[PDB]
Amino acid sequence: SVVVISQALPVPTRIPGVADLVGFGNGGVYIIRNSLLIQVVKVINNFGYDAGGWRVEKHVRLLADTTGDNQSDVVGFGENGVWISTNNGNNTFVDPPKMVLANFAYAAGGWRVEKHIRFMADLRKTGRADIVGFGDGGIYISRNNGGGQFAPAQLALNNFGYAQGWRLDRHLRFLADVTGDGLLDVVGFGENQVYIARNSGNGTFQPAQAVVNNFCIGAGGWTISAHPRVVADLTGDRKADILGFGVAGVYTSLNNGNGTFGAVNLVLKDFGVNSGWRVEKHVRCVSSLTNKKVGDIIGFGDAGVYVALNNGNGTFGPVKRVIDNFGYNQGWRVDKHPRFVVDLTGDGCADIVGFGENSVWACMNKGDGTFGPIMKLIDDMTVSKGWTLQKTVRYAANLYL
Ligand SMILES: [Ca+2]
Ligand SMILES: [Ca+2]
Ligand SMILES: [Cl-]
Repeated sequence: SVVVISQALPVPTRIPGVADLVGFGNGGVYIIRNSLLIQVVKVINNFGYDAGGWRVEKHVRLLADTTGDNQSDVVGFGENGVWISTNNGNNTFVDPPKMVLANFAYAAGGWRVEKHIRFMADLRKTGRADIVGFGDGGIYISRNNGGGQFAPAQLALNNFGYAQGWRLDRHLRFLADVTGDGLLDVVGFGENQVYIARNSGNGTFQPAQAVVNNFCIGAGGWTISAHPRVVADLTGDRKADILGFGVAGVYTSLNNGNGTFGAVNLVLKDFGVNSGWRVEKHVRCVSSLTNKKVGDIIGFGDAGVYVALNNGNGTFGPVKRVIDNFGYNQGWRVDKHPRFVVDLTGDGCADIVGFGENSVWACMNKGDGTFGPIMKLIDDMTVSKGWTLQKTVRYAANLYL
């Protein structure tokens, strides 16, 4: 499906695609290129816990194409500014990184991981990722003007900021195209309403408008600790819908096609609190698993991975356990073992990857939402090889096409 940026998954992956694995480890940045040779390559002696002083609680580390050549660069929101290591095209990156803007940082603009959100996104159809932050006064953007030149930060909209009452412990903020013009709009699950703000394509967003009185902490009792929510295309028209894992199960509100939204319906009595799903034990994702290229539901539960396939119209088929692994009963832990649903094979049907206690493992989609056997990738980038979730960042990312 289509480009959505969320707090949980700030580095989108392509469908179809052959995603790479990237690790910000103790010693710097390491990649596992998706290829016939599976190996770890150290590419930058920076952006690491010891190699550079990078901290999850102070800094943000992402991958984004900042030049327009469809190669992803490493972008870090560091201590005193934004630092970028560009992709050299050959599984190497520039080192040291370049400081492109003294803003959006812990000691340049007072940015705080616990109050603010920092993304990279092509907001103006230039082919290059601009810097986008949900800061104190609103949403701020720094335009990527090319050749590493980022312009001084401009206020894009005086909303969705900490000053307006937006809180990471209560609310959710996304970027997603809800209108179909290819521009990423803001979607914010506020106190009482889901709000959208249309991207005008010029570095600003239009005034926020409420679309749904549900999916929020004050409207339906949706909490961060218990009820995950996503935005995703559930019908194939490339416009994002709203999906939440609530108490009884999965609730949706479908986009009418113009950024207006339908009623909230319970579409599947599974994957919710009443079926025993718990944010601290389980992982719940929406990704395309089939040739319909719509959002299907994937849950890493107790006994393994469970999937319900979208019929193509936002209704769902039966829940099936597709692999007896990657689950809580197999020792997988949200606090220790990152798990992703991403295309690793290029067929457009997302696959599973997880960074286990000892090894990285994958399980490949057969093409129809059913899965093959578990496969070992490599014995690195794991707990026992010195990667603790709290001192490292790991992503699936398309470094190259
Ligand atoms: Ca749009
Ligand atoms: Ca695949
Ligand atoms: Cl710095």
